Amino acid sequence: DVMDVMNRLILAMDLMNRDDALRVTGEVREYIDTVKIGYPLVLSEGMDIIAEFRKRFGCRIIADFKVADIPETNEKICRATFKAGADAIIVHGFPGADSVRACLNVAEEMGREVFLLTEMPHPGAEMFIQGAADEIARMGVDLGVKNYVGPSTRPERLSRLREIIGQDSFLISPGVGAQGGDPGETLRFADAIIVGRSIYLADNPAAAAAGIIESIK
Amino acid sequence: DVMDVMNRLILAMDLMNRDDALRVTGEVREYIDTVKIGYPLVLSEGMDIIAEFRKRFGCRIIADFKVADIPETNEKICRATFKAGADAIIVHGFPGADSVRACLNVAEEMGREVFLLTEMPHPGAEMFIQGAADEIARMGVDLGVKNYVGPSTRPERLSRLREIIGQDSFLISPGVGAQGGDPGETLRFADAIIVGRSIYLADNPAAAAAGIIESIK
Ligand SMILES: O=c1cnn([C@@H]2O[C@H](COP(=O)(O)O)[C@@H](O)[C@H]2O)c(=O)[nH]1
Ligand SMILES: O=c1cnn([C@@H]2O[C@H](COP(=O)(O)O)[C@@H](O)[C@H]2O)c(=O)[nH]1
Repeated sequence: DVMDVMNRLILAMDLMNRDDALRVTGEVREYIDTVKIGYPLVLSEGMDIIAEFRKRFGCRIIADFKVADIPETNEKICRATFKAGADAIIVHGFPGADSVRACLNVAEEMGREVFLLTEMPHPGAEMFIQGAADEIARMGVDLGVKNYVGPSTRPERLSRLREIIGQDSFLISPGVGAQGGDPGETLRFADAIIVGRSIYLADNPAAAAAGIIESIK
Repeated sequence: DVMDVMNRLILAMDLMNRDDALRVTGEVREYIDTVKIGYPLVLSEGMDIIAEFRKRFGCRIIADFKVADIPETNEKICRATFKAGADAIIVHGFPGADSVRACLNVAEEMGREVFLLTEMPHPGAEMFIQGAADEIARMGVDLGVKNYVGPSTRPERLSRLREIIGQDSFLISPGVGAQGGDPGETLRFADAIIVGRSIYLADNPAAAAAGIIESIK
């Protein structure tokens, strides 16, 4: 089947120093079992931070690296990322099918997962990404992709995305909170929501996460 | 003005282990003063590898990170990358103007450079990238971007790119060699060519670089 995310809540840990990242994550460890780590933290502290999170919290790690290179390089990025212990990696679909397949090849070989990013939540996404979103999602479906990332800031787009990928596919959605996305509205189509700043920048992260979950009881 | 690249040749160092990368680069150090480092090497050996290259070879480093996130995350990636010593960073234009501007802001503050990736050389680029290429290039020009990356595999596209960005803009082009691009034809529009596998995978890297430069004099 597809992965099970505790409380349908994924923590986006984009703090850039190990101490704060581990500290804040520890404060909310009781509310989640899946953490999304991106380049802000990895480039600042090193790829070893991925294995550290998995061992210290027993959590699943999704590497939000928005892989967007040529096939050969994508394969290398994925291999290095999975070797570092990542359970899944987020890949852009805009570069084309060959670039996505290169990632799928490595994930299948190593027994990991690929999440296809279909559309982004920021304003700039309307320039080029929005118009290719439906076709990117269909491309994923045609290649057997089972995991997707869609924008929480555009509910009707997320809904359309779900229609394209089917009820079987696993869908997670960022842009909740700081970017304006609503937890409840987003979960009408997504299997899990991604939350970053609203939690890690709060004066009380535990309360922030607790409140979010309370909002979606 | 714009940066000066020795012999109009930029080495794409995508080997993934420090010893091999430093060894091969050392073998061809007499032919170049600018090296492009990407995620394959950085994720495998750490961001400190950037400062190591600058100190060991006295070269300029272009971080080929194909930055493609939301504005706030792009800003963080750029800051971390420039803090690590990178002279320039390659950014995707498909995520939109705000995502590009976030990178430009950090580069201006830290006195570094942003290279806008307009179109890619691999087959998959035809799906979505090629159709947005001219507009991405125009977006860069409208925002004052002075450095661009265009495909060597499609000379007519590269030529069109040069027309859009003007003669004053700095243009470098990957896809030369392994991907089928020709050195001479590419330099008809580009200020410098990027070469990876054709050099670092050759039996004699120095001979390979020496040959490329010879056939381009
Ligand atoms: O389409 C996407 C894919 N990923 N992210 C990422 O998800 C997190 C959202 O964080 P936020 O809750 O602080 O906005 C950040 O890591 C950001 O790079 C998006 O915002 N949109
Ligand atoms: O549009 C782009 C941008 N960057 N690269 C990168 O430039 C190098 C080209 O290497 P090659 O000579 O081995 O094909 C690799 O690092 C690759 O990720 C491309 O191929 N195309």
